[PDB]
Amino acid sequence: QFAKPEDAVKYRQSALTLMASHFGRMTPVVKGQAPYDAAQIKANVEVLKTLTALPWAAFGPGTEGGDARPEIWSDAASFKQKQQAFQDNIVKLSAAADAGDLDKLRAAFGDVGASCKACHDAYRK
Ligand code: HEC
Repeated sequence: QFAKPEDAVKYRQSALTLMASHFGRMTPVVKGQAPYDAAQIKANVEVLKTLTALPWAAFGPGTEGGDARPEIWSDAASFKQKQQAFQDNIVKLSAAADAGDLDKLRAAFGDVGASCKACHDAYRK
């Protein structure tokens, strides 16, 4: 859906920014510094889940640019695996949120976080 590569770069960076916000805003809850309201969390995780599926389609062929490493394109299969694992961890977070269990949530949150990091290590400049 993009006219120039720059437009895909801007879309994905935007999507990733939103994801960051929706994920990162739960840190105080998870650490116990903010109160835990199951419903609030469930709903935030629902938004997070939607957002988390969005960036990937904006790393299509010829969208080189931004802080994305070329390896994303040279090593597509490995990138895809990285994204799938990430999304899978997201499913897990969602399950924890739906169960309204802080322990499970904390654990799941950590797993999501390691997944973001694993990708960045390999594919973000
Ligand atoms: C690979 C499968 C990734 C996963 C999982 C996550 N991120 Fe990442 N992120 C990735 C790339 C290749 C890039 C660079 C994109 C570019 O074209 O510039 C990024 C970038 C970000 C950013 C920066 C956004 C901006 O303002 O430019 C943020 C804030 C970011 N990523 C955060 C983030 C978080 C919080 C994740 C887990 C919830 C996450 N990313 C997963 C690749 C991948």
